[PDB]
Amino acid sequence: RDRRVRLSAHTAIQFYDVQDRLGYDRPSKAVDWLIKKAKTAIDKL
Amino acid sequence: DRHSKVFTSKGPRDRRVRLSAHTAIQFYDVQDRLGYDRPSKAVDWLIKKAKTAIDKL
DNA sequence: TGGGGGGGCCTCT
DNA sequence: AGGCCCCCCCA
Repeated sequence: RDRRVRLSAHTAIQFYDVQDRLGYDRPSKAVDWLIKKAKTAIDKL
Repeated sequence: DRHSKVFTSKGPRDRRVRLSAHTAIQFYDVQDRLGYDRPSKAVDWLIKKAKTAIDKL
């Protein structure tokens, strides 16, 4: 129901920067963006 | 007692991020394939995989 | 011991 | 969205 992820300080900083550079309001939409832009690497796992 | 925030270019921000129900499905799917204990290692991986997309702003 | 993770819930903007 | 509490596991 309320699904959340706990980030490390190091990772949080890198991630929020990606979110800011993407200009997205919600973090969840940045996580959608990273997943879509990495399917080729994901699919190869 | 517990480190919960991080300072960013746009202020303080929490280290515990909420995910939409759909997005959780996808991300947890990714965490399963990577086998990482903690989620930050997965997020690191995504970021590194998306490097060129990030670099083109 | 200290520190990590998630679940479950509340209360505000 | 921030915040609290809890509980489990690891280091």
